Amino acid sequence: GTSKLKYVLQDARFFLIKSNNHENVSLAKAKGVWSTLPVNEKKLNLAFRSARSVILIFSVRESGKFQGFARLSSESHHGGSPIHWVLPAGMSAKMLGGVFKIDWICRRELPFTKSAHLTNPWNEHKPVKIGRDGQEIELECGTQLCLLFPPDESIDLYQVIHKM
Repeated sequence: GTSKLKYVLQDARFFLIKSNNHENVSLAKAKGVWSTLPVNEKKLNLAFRSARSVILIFSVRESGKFQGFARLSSESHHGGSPIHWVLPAGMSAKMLGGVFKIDWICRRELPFTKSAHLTNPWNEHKPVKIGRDGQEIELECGTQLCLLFPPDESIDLYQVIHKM
């Protein structure tokens, strides 16, 4: 049912995440962590302190799909165990230094073909699949986008609902 999921998403903020490789999304799905560039890191930290939930919606560049979505459980943190990200060509470990803990809500794919009817009012009403890394998604558009994902039987919402 969607009651639990709609409760998680009430008054949520939503951010598109674009990763240049599948391998970092695989790592993030197993371990429940994410790191991003400093501009977006500052944005997500601000959003985490202000919003009831902050949802990251993941899409790998050129995949034609979203790979899932997750909810911040902490602000970024430096000085923890070093995540062994596969670093893109022009990026260093210090640039992905801040580590957010995330709880995945869905780790299944959603093709762009199934979200073609949704447009993001905060990105000039372009289809929600269009956007740069960190593009914030307006509340109703991001809620509907999250509801399009199929149910993930590997996920238990209880842990998220409990720490809210």
